[PDB]
Amino acid sequence: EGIVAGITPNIDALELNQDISLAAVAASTWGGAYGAHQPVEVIHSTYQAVHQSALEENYYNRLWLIPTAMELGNVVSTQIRPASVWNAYFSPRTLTAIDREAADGITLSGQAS
Amino acid sequence: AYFTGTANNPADLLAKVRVHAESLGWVTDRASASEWLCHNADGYWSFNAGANQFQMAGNTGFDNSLAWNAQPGNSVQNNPYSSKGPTVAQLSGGPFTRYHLFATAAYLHLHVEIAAGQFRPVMIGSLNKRGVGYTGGQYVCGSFIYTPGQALTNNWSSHPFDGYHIQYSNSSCMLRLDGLDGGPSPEWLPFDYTTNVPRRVVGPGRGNYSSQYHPDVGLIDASANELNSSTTTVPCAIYAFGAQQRSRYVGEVPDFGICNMAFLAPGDPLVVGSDTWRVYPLLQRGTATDFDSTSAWVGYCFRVV
Amino acid sequence: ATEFGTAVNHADLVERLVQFLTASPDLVAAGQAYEKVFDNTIPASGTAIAVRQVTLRAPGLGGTDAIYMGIQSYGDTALDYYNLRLMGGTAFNPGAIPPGGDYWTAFANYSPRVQLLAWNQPMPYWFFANGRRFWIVVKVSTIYESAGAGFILPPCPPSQYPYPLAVVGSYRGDVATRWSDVSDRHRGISSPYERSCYLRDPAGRWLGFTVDGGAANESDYNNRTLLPLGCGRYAGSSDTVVKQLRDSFGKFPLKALQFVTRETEGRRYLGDFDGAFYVPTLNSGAEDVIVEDGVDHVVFQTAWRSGNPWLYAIRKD
Amino acid sequence: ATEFGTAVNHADLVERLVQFLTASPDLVAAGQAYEKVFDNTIPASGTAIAVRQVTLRAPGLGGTDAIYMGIQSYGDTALDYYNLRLMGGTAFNPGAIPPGGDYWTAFANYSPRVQLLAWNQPMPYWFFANGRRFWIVVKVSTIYESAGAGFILPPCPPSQYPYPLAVVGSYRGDVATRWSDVSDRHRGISSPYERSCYLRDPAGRWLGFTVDGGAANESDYNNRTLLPLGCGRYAGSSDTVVKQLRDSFGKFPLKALQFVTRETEGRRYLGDFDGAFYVPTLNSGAEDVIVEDGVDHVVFQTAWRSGNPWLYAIRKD
Repeated sequence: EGIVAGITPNIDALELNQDISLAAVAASTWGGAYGAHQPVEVIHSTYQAVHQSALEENYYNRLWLIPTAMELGNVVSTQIRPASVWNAYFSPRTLTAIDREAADGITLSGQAS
Repeated sequence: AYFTGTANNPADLLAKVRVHAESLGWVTDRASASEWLCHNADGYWSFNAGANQFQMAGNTGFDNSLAWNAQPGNSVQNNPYSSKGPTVAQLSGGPFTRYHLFATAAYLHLHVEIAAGQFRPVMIGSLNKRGVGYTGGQYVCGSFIYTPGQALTNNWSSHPFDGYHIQYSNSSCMLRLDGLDGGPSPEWLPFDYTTNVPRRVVGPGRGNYSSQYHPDVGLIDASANELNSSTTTVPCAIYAFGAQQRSRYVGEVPDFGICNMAFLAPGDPLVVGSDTWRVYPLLQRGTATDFDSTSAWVGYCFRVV
Repeated sequence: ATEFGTAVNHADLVERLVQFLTASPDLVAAGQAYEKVFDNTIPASGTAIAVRQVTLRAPGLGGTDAIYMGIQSYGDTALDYYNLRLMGGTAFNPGAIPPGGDYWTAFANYSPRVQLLAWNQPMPYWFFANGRRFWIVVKVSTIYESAGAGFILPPCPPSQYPYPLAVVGSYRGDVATRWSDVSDRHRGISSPYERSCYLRDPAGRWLGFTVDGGAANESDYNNRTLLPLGCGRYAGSSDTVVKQLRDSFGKFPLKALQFVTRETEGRRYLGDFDGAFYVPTLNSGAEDVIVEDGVDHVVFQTAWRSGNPWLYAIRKD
Repeated sequence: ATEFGTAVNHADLVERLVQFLTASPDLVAAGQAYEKVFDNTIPASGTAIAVRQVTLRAPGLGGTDAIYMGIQSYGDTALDYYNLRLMGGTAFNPGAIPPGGDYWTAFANYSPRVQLLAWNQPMPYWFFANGRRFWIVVKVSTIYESAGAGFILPPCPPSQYPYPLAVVGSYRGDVATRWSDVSDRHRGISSPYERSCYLRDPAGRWLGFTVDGGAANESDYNNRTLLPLGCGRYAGSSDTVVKQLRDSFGKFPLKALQFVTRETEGRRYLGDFDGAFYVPTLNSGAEDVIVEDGVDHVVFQTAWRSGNPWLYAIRKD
């Protein structure tokens, strides 16, 4: 009937600030498509296979990294900048840790470990 | 993966790209200073280097005693065109400012800056099957210029994956779709739209030309967002026409996308997520409506790894 | 997340809709159920059916969003239409309703209403819902109707655009129409026409989208369309690839629906339909179940006709 | 005389039709079965389905009449229409087929063909037949299609007008069409349009009837129409009583369909449809059965729409 379309390399590697889009469904196969009823519609059902996808699954189901390069330039006073991460997973993505290298003097206030 | 260099003549580019392919494990059935017969696990191909241009042609079998354009199942004789001409990529003679090469096990992508503001792309590989069961998918594309000085992007011009062109001799790019409408397996479909041939293919090649035939032209136009200055890539969907003008979607170009360069300079990086992308102009930087002397603001997007 | 079956009448259909939204095992287990903030029957029915008004709140998948939606059941027995009107908004306040009149004006940044056409009779129905959007498809039994609303998926941070609310219906809700209408304006979600689909701009101004132009419609919405079915803007011929799309070797491609605007001030790409796609008609049609990566999608056709460019599929998960 | 079922494909549909005409218990017991005078497949199918040609003879209820009919199954896989063409005549002559060409021209007093639209996939069907006329109706998903031919019932003795042969179809048979057509010319029996219903005049002239005029159609046929649905000729308003017809306290009134010609030369009453009537759409629709005086009637709607003018019922006996 229908098993898999693919599109695993493209979307995962596509120009996405997210990734692993529609990946949990791959393992969660299930399937009961076979079977037709008669609400006096018409007896038509042909092939019923897999093909293509949205093709625009962009920006789905993981963190974000808005900042990529910070132009601090000349620092002479206490500066404050925003850092945000957006997780679209249906389950949280816990950060393992923040290994601070040469980052002494940089602190986050109002946030946990 | 990603390579850069300079070449005073095309032959230097030939040598460098062949060296990279061999180092990456690509199998070359026969090699020469100017003629190539190479292949991989996907398909067979042949290339020839002219004085100021490339000649590319698809292949299905090998025969060392046959010319570069006479291999078994060659495109020249297995195409609807009455001219029976192979793929052609027109270049210039003398210095090439710089060439950018993307190398993988399934496809090769090249972008050569022949001069300041002049770019000539060379595209070869196989389309992502995307779970679609079909034999073929190999595509070879080249860059053609109509006439220097006059409008460079005239209607008669042809471009990779072009969806609209006027020419009776040569084709910029082509595609393989075996066993179409019950025909013989060797079939090398060209990207043409005005020939009314029963079997043909079309692509977003030209980008956002006025008479471009592809439903995503609007997506390419709107790739850039004014509100947040964000740019999104658009996979290049390819369509193939059947014997009775019935289209069948075939696939997309792997690791490739198009966008608008209105708010991006050549080579400007926009790292969207864990994977980085490189954007370069097709032919030259111009204005929005300069569809005659330059390539407007159409930009080719490659995934760098 | 799916409720297939047959409703004895429009009132029972709405009752089943609310029961599914409030007690679906998936919704309750995941805590994604919607909250009914208002429910009243203000009008004194004369030669017409009782009118039911309900306003419901959806928290979204994360529980941090604020989605307000409304559903109305307006009908007239003497004309034998029992329309179901849909609208969306961002805030609700019963005290702001002016004397008499109607409550839908109380919605902050209120939007024009859309509706679905049905009547009092047994009717097969196809229901889809999720924490961010809901879809309604009513099979008129030799005609197919459809509508829905929710959040599109934009490519920009929700931190800056947290309310990408979209509402779509088969026909504009400003007038009363009989489901046996013979006007081209009666169509589906894939091809809005004449005030059939609205999306909320990040600036807070609702913009209408139409796949085809119309003199009656405002000039502003002409520049903004749905590109997949609006390929005629750039193509120089009436016949194009989209109208001639077909399955490949027994496999049906699925094409998403795009929200795009081309304005003189600037361009912007808004997002895609979540769970709706365009599919060909050949060798297939309504009530067809197409699988993909273990995911099934149902096929439906517009009320106008059942041809290639007026047919779409909806994901059932 | 009546058969309800599902045919796996168009070829099987025609197969079941011929077996119903042959071995139906009522037909065989009463000796009203038709005779097959021709059956051939002349063309060499290329990118198209096999073409079946059938010619049959009907003796009538009294056994003294001479009725000749033909059925063709023309289809094209690459376009995916499996049209079923119909036509009538008074005599057949197999040797009158030219080398190449076709055989329908061999019919004495040949008439333009009408047709039926379907395609190769299981299809529910409704077959009605009698010694003097037959009716075919197929439920094509959202679309109900129908056609038929036979003898009308004039008010004059059959001694002087023994050949009141009538042929009616949903669309003209001179062109090939896909059953997903979006033209107003594709409609039902009750309302013909653009060469959809032909009647043999007592002067052996096949006169077509159209409820509504058309520039493309010949000027002669404009003045001859079907009065019940052609009330606009005399009414001075677009909205008339017939459009607003409705049942009376649960009783659906059945109105006979009419043949009338009002030309400059003169006027005349031709006959009525045998077993077909006009009924409303309200609180009802297709696949509905109503019993009058112990006789049941089925309800069907035209392909164009299910509007009040666009609906008729067929007696089932």
